[PDB]
Amino acid sequence: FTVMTKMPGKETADRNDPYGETGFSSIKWYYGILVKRPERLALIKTVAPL
Amino acid sequence: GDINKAMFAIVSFETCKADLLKEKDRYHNLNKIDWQSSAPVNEPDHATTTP
Amino acid sequence: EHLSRELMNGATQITEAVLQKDLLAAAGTVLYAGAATSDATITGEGSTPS
Repeated sequence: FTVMTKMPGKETADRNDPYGETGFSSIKWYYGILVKRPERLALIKTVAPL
Repeated sequence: GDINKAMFAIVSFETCKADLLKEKDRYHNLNKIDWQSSAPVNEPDHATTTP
Repeated sequence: EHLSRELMNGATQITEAVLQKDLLAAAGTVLYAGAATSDATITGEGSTPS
């Protein structure tokens, strides 16, 4: 992950907002898998009783 | 321009509960602080290499 | 503090859900209970419930 917290007051100051009031917090990540042996994954599809 | 003339100095460091509990007499009011979820992600001004 | 904790928990749940969906999609060996052959043919009613 990559957590980024910009608390309001000194970093959120801007020309459109000289008055630091706004803040945020963003978390982002990459993901992906590689399948080597597909035949070793086994699945059964079925109906489940209520 | 002289450090001897300075009135105050403030420093932020990272510490764990065991360090504070080494000497119990000096430190009080440890029960109120939420050790289980308080994290340094909450405090961005501190600059450190910890993930 | 609470907002950050809930954000992190949501992120972890999303990662796990995506991994599980990928694993289910990339299955190599599959069986269908009963006489069904695809997802559409799977049924509870009939002579041979799936």
